[PDB]
Amino acid sequence: HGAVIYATKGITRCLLNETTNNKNEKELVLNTEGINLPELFKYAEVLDLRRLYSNDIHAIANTYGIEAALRVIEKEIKDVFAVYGIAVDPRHLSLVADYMCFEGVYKPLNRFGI
Amino acid sequence: EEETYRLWKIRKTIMQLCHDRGYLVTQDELDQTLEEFKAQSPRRTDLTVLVAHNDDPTDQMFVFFPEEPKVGIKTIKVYCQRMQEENITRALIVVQQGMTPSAKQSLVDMAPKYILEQFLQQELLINITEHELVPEHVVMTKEEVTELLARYKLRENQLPRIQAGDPVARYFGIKRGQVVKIIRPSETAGRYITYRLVQ
Amino acid sequence: GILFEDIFDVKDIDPEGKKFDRVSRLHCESESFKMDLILDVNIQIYPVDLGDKFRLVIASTLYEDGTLDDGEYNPTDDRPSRADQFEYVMYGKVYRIEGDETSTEAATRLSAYVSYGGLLMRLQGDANNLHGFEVDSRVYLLMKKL
Amino acid sequence: RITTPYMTKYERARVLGTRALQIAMCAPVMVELEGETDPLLIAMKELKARKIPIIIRRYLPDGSYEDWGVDELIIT
Amino acid sequence: VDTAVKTSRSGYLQRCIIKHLEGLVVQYDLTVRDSDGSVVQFLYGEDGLDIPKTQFLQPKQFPFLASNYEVIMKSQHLHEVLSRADPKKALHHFRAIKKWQSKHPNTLLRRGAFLSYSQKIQEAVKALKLESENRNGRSPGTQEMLRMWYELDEESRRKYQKKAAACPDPSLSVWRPDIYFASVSETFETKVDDYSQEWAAQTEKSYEKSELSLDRLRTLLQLKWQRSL
RNA sequence: UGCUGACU
DNA sequence: GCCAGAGACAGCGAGTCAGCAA
DNA sequence: CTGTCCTCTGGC
Ligand SMILES: Nc1ccn([C@@H]2O[C@H](COP(=O)(O)CP(=O)(O)OP(=O)(O)O)[C@@H](O)[C@H]2O)c(=O)n1
Repeated sequence: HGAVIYATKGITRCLLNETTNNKNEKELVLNTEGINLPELFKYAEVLDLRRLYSNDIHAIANTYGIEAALRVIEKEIKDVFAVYGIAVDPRHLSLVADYMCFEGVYKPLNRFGI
Repeated sequence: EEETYRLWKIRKTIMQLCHDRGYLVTQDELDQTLEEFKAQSPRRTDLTVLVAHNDDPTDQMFVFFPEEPKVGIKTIKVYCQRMQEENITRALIVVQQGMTPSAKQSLVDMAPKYILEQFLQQELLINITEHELVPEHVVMTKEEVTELLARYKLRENQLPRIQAGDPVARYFGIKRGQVVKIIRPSETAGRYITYRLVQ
Repeated sequence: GILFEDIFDVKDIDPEGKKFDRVSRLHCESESFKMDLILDVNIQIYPVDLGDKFRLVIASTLYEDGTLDDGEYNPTDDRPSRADQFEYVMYGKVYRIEGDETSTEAATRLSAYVSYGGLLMRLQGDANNLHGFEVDSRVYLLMKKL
Repeated sequence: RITTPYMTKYERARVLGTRALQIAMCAPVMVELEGETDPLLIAMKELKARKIPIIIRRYLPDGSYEDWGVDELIIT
Repeated sequence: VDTAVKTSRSGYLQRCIIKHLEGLVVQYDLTVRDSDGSVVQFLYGEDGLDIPKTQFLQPKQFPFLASNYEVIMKSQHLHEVLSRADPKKALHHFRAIKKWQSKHPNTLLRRGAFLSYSQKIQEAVKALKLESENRNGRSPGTQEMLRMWYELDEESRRKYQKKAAACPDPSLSVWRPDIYFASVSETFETKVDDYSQEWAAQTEKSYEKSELSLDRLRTLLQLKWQRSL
């Protein structure tokens, strides 16, 4: 059962959600349920590697840097609040993300962060 | 003939990396397509580039593409000799599987005499600097950091930190103690400017 | 002090379908001018029906002798020659004048929107005879069936 | 010399509070009060007339300070 | 049941958050610093502008500020502040930014002095570099460009530099949004330009008299920004 | 302090 | 020396009113 | 009832 023929490390399944836009409906997205950023760099001609997004924030912070993880943090908080119609002002998430990523790493806001 | 596609992508990415550091690179190298790359150049010793710096014409950089999928101390010495004899100071070693772990502290051991640096081959298949979320980084000069600290009445500690192994500090080749300006494209204010001390 | 006078005839009693309680929106159409009038009228006080004519006047003063109006309401006024040849008098203000849409065409027609507290009217037609109007201007809408 | 010329709301609050605590401790009122028993109303009357001899000492995050006059400060 | 459990978890989350971000206050130099002086942000919202005051600075709320202009100037800013404002330092900066962005429509095109001295590309590829190999890995034709540029160009008048220089840095960065009039965010001035262009083309066909001019509305919006800070 | 009820 | 085995270990919303027993 | 520590333990 735990014997797998072959798999990309970290990716469990892909899927092409055909439409994601009405303005420029022509968009196609290759969503995944695992996370391996470098194992997609080989398809820079099949897929758009700018516009690549992941909810991990530690993997983004390791392939693109910390100033790129700030915006993933902010967008994650915003999309978490959006499912309920709530809308916190961006000026608050900006400060939270700037404090969390202050000293170069994605640091938790908890007992070990103090 | 996928090895050639990989070689071409890596060479284009390294040309962009060398231009972003401020080295004399022509438009054709930055706009070189595959059909003409393969037309010019097959090997992994004639992909080695030597680039000059805008100022300090003596200050040039040398990019290596070792053959060994796992570079070792001896491989490092073999072309540290090349650098020492050709009279260059900087290098850039693109490795295909990694460096054996002793090598990483050897590259570090070579004092400012011959400062080297490694890049994996899978790290150069795309220019991270061209991602939507990655802002523009600009290494500040020694006279702009002083004016910054004077305007904000700061100390160099007490500033946000950027790791010395950051994927965008390794790309722009920023040593420790340097401040980098960062232009975030903000949906709120347009072009917010931040500063980070490299450490 | 008249800004407009004409003889209309009711064509539609309430086409949009929005139906209020004591108010009815008449869609009339002038005669000999082919001007258009949308008029909210209180029908509990002044019943109006289809195929009904009425002389309609818009004024800026009720005295018809030049003297301006003071903006104060006295039911005790001793000048009683104010227009009373009219059965239904209103009093509102113009809140929107908008030249018609047609470009590349003469299209020098204007639509004047007047509010009478909450009862709106729209006079649409040749601009030549809707010049007396201007936004924020107080006007009386006198009416008298025929 | 480089901070904002206006008087922040926190500064207005603290200046009114201090002037009121002074008036209440029998300090001379330079505003010609007109029958009001509240020291805070008197302090507002004084702030509106630009008669408050207090020096707001704005502290910068490194210890450096700037001394502004309550008269030379644009009260909104 | 879910209500009870949810509140039990939310209380702890909020306590942790509040216990870490509590010492961050805006300083007299508009920078958001912690208790020990560590700069978290160099401008609060990335532009300043606390939230409650930025509600009417959105577009689509200008036709309201324009309609109620006389009340807004008398009630708040007044003629006093409008004429005690001097906008030259910030206005010149935005003119420079606009000129730059006019000369560079695509702002991701790898500007450079030497890169700008690749327009002779045809001059070199025609006949000059037709005879060589990759001497040191660069090219046969790249070496001709390197030679022509390097020292065969003017000493101090080889100014391909100015055609390839950085965009002026944003105004809030250099010109202290609080004490500097007309120093606003790069996204607000775009909105103000768009609205001024769509408002000077409404007054023309308005059948009402407007006693406001595009350049008094601009000062109104700039003051209302500078005060929401 | 404890424990058993209860309120928003 | 490389990284699983764990096995401790610490955290778990705010306020309020009673009675009863020890 | 969960997630990091985090201090062994243990095997290699
Ligand atoms: N354990 C608790 C129970 C309540 N509360 C507080 O009391 C409010 C009203 O409770 P509630 O139960 O009446 C909810 P409400 O929306 O007012 O009810 P409705 O649908 O019948 O109108 C909650 O929203 C909390 O602020 C608390 O802090 N801890």
